[PDB]
Amino acid sequence: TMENLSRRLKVTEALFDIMS
Amino acid sequence: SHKKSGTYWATLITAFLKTVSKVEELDCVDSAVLVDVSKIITLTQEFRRHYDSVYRADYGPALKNWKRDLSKLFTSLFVDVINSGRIVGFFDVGRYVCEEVLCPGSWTEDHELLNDCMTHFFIENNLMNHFPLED
Repeated sequence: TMENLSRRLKVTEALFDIMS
Repeated sequence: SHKKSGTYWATLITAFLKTVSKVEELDCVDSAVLVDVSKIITLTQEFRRHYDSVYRADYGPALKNWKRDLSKLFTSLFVDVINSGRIVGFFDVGRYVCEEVLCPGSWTEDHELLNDCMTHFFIENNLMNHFPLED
């Protein structure tokens, strides 16, 4: 559950930071 | 814009948590701090819109146990890399806890614990290093 949250937050970081 | 001090960031984190917890009048905050606070809440809202557009569940089944696990979440979140997007995620996790886990509109003792943990992690990990601020 928590490790899963972590994974999802990193996916979100990659989209937010798509290219910067 | 440039790097700010741990001292400044400790202030900014607490004003960030009190603001999203609704235990500090906008009036009552130092202006410049209120600027930085709003900047971080706006980044977190943007980061949450991307999360929400991809995933249906909210953070609330992992973070109900933030108590013992928060520092574990924080450490995985920076294992592979430190950048400002990981930092914004860190703050959105803290915003989630305030806004849906912790008791609302109040500066409870658990808020203070959330504060410490986030403040102890931001500083011990030198997060100030990857996130400059205005002026």
